[PDB]
Parts: sequence; structure tokens; C-alpha cells
Amino acid sequence: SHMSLIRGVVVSKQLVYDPTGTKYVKIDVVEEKEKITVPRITLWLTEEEEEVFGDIDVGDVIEINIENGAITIKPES
Amino acid sequence: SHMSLIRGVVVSKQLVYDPTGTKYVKIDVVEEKEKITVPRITLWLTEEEEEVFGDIDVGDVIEINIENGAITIKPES
Repeated sequence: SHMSLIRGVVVSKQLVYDPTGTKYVKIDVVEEKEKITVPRITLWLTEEEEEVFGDIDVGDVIEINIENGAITIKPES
Repeated sequence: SHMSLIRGVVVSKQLVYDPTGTKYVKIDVVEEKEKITVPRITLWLTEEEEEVFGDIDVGDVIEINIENGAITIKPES
């Protein structure tokens, strides 16, 4: 039915550790408006989970699709 | 091919404003391990974008699916 599309940019990735000492990568995605950026999604992924997704590098453009009962985050086409 | 599934819980929603004075809701999703929680996704959505998704309330269980070139975030079944 309805759908919203957000163009995101990966501005930051940082290695962090929980109390288990399990490693995650904190990935910050912002939207550009006007020229400023607002945060839109921050993900914390293990190194495995990132491999599964594919490349998600700083400077990459990310599509965030919001529809009824689903948010999808994909690389740009 | 490969796929990773994360069970998330919405622990927090907070009203915030960018410099445009545009309203977003900051939504924090954590994973339970052991008993502790680690952050997994933080989303900033306008009130419209949230309507499109459906209900996303504090205490709700969220599935995060990671596959090649896509992360999907859906309500629990």
C-alpha cells in the first residue's frame, strides 16, 4: 500500500565490546537535508553478520524502505 | 544463500528535534543475551514514517533479518 524511501549515507563505523567481550561494529547512517545531516539508523553488527550483508563501507549510500510491517536497508542500485 | 536472524526488543522511544525543528522518534532496539541487553538498532523516524511501518511500541519483539544486500526489520510473527 503506502511506502517511504530514505537515502542514507554511512558516516561512521566503530569497534565496540559488550560485557561478554563480544565485538560489534557500530555503524552510523545519516540523512543529508537542507546543508546538514540527521541520524537515521545506527546498527551494531558482529563481524559475521556484516559479512552476510556484504559491503557496508563509510561513504556508501544506503536505501532505507519503510512499508507496512517492514523496514528494509539495502545498498544503493 | 546465507542468513542471520536477531531477536530484538524495543526498550525506548524518545521525541527529538533536528536543527530544522523537524520531529523524530528515536527508537532503541536491544538484544537479550546471557542476563543482559546489547544495543542492536537505533532508528530515527518521523511520525509519518512510523504510521507507515505500523505499531512499534516499547516492549515489542522485533525480528532483524540479515541476508546478502538486505537487512529487514519486521514485527514478531
